[PDB]
Amino acid sequence: LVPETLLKKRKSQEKARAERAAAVI
Amino acid sequence: PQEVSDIKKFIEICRRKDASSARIKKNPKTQQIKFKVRCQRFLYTLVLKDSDKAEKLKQSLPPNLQIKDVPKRNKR
Amino acid sequence: GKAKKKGKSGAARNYMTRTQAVKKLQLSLPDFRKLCIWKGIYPREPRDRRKVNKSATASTTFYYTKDIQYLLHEPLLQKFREQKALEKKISRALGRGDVSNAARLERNANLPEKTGKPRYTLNHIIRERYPTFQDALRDLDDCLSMLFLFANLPSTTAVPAKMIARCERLCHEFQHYLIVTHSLRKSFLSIKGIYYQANIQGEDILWLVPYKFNQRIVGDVDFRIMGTFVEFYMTLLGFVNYRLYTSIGLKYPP
Amino acid sequence: LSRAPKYPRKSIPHEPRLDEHKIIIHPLNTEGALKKIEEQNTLVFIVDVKAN
Amino acid sequence: TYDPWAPDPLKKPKTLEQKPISLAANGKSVPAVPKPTGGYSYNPAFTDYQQRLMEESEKAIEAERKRLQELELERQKMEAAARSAAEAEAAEARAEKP
Amino acid sequence: QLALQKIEEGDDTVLRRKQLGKFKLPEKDLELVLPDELEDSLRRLKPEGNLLKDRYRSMIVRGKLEARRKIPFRKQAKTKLTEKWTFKDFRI
Amino acid sequence: MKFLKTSRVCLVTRGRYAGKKVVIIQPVDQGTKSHPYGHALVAGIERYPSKITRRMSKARIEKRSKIKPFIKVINYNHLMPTRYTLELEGLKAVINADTFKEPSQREEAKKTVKKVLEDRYNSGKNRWFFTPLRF
Amino acid sequence: PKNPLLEKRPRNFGIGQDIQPKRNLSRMV
RNA sequence: UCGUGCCCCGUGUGGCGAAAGGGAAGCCGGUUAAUAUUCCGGCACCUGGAUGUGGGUUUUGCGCGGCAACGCAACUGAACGC
Repeated sequence: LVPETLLKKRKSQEKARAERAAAVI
Repeated sequence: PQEVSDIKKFIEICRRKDASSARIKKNPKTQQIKFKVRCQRFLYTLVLKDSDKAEKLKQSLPPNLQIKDVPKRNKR
Repeated sequence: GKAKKKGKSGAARNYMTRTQAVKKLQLSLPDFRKLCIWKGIYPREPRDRRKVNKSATASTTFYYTKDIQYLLHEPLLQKFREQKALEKKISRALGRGDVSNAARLERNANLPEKTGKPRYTLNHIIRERYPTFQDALRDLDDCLSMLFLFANLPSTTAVPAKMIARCERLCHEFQHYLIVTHSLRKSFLSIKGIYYQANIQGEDILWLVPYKFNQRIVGDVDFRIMGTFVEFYMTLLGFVNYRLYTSIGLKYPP
Repeated sequence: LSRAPKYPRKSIPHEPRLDEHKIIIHPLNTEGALKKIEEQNTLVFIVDVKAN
Repeated sequence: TYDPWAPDPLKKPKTLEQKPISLAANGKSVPAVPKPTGGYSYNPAFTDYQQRLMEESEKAIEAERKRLQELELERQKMEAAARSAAEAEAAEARAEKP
Repeated sequence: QLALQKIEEGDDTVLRRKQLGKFKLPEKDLELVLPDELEDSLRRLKPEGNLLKDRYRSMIVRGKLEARRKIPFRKQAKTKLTEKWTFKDFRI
Repeated sequence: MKFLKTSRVCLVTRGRYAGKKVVIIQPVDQGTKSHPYGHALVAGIERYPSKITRRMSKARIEKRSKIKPFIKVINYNHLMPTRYTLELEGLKAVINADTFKEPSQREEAKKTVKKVLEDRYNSGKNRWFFTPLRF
Repeated sequence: PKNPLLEKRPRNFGIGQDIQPKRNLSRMV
């Protein structure tokens, strides 16, 4: 469990949730 | 009025904050001694055989609780 | 004397739920939330919510009965009813084809998209909420953070572009007062924004300004009630700016 | 809608009808009252019939 | 113009004077703008940045350990359910003066 | 012993266990520049977080309002469609 | 022939657990000294798991799938035998006569009965045993 | 995969079986 | 949040009418010229409200025992019903 990759992964899911929230007569 | 048969529970009742006063009734014909404590709801009575250590229970009762011996005549 | 009945006193009289408060004030939910934010009516928590309402859950919102009683006498209720009746008159005029009458009645609506100001006037509310200018200066942190944030947002139906321009104008006036009085003390460039600390009349005022970039409005925030906060805060900042300019002897508005 | 009158129906609010000077009239100087003073720490007063 | 600070209830209720509820764990009032620390700077000090990296790293490690533990517990739960279902199918197969 | 047991600014980072509204507030998003992402200038700075979300969370935490979720669709009134009498009585 | 055997599902008709469903762990047809009559050692459900809907969250499903068990010595006259059978290998000799003489053994036996019954319930089989009788 | 603990409980709305569902009684108001 | 609405339910209709019907809860002793289950002393009770302490329950989340009749100081329980 590399903490740098874990923090990168957490930032990735937080970011993805951020743009997901911001997005005949 | 309630009767207490446990010395420990009687000591806790006498150490309760609502214990206004206490009195000792001596019955020599029956040869018994009664400790009565006045609390808010109930008067609690502990009945003991009359004895020296039964008198000595006064030193185990709290000092701030006033203790009065019951007189022979309840004068109005 | 006569025997009391259960549930007629205590917490059941002290509290009411949001549904009971809305039915008591005879308002809609947006108007009730707007009035609660403007008047400072805060949610409360009973010790036992079953004693207040047997159908209450963990998400049930409670308020003070005396707070709702105070809200009963607020003059903005008549303003809400007058604006609703005026909108009905405008709809009647547009449906009958009286364009001049519709325009004349719409001039009485005082729309934010036309004036740049809030639809309802909160001047009497400002003095009630802040008994002293010191209290106003102490709430200026939240006021300045909210208004400096909203000065860089795109136009929405809740917050129109003219009202955003008024936010920017008020922030610029406050900055000009700080410049001419040299009240600014500290600044800090963080990863979230620029923090500013000033000292106005012995009160430390710290607020955060975003970097000039595109700001993201996410769905996890309640943007309309944020806009109600914005309206209250610009109403406060106008009077704060007027008092500061008059105290240092300058003409307001500049 | 609640009432929002254009004029008050009563111009002056009335004074409290039963204040303390009307509640307490005079004490009782009878021998039973004077006995109660020394025996029960109790005073006896003649008061208004409407006072509780 | 207009300047503040210079039967209807003209007196506010004391219920309004009561303080609002704080969601902080200690129950104290949270400031509107909390004072930032040196670790939140864009070009922070080495000690502050390394410290903040240490708390975030250990939080990431403990969170990953917890999620792996609960995933393993769930996997064991479904394995136990599958074993019980297989046993039930096998049982139905075998059944078919004082 | 009982007396001893009785004898023995807030922060946004840790919150109480009880909720105020429809849900308990989640943990804040990570506001930290990872060591690969550090830049040497203010121009290349990557701003983190969302200040509107920060103000909303500050409002909820200080307790001026409770946390509620967005309702994207509201339930419509149950109605039945029927033809008008004039269009029923039309004949040609 | 004899039907009050091991894995027989019965309904309790008297006592604190009246209306509950039990599985027979051990029949004692001849009786013992303490219980001089035909009886049985049974394990059963005291609190049934709650109903699960399609829109429930997984935490709520896990909370509502809980089972509170009990173990009991019960007379045959206080049992209603059912045609259903619950075969569980984990309940083989989970309780005996000496189990009820010590509180800790009863707790351990109830824990074993609990884990086996929740495994069988999460399997999806024998739904009649895990639904409560309505009377 | 769907949860095996989910069950269907259909209601028979015949005469004398179940409580009748709430229908549109607008013709008889 | 199409923010200025939606959902659920049916049972009707208010009041008066008993110091002998129904009904929450006070006893003993003493005391006055004349009142007393009302006053005084002692010892209690009922109803309603708020909120603590002790104790209880809970990591097998909402007690345990008895074959049973049931017991034990506690031992969650809204709508709708019996």
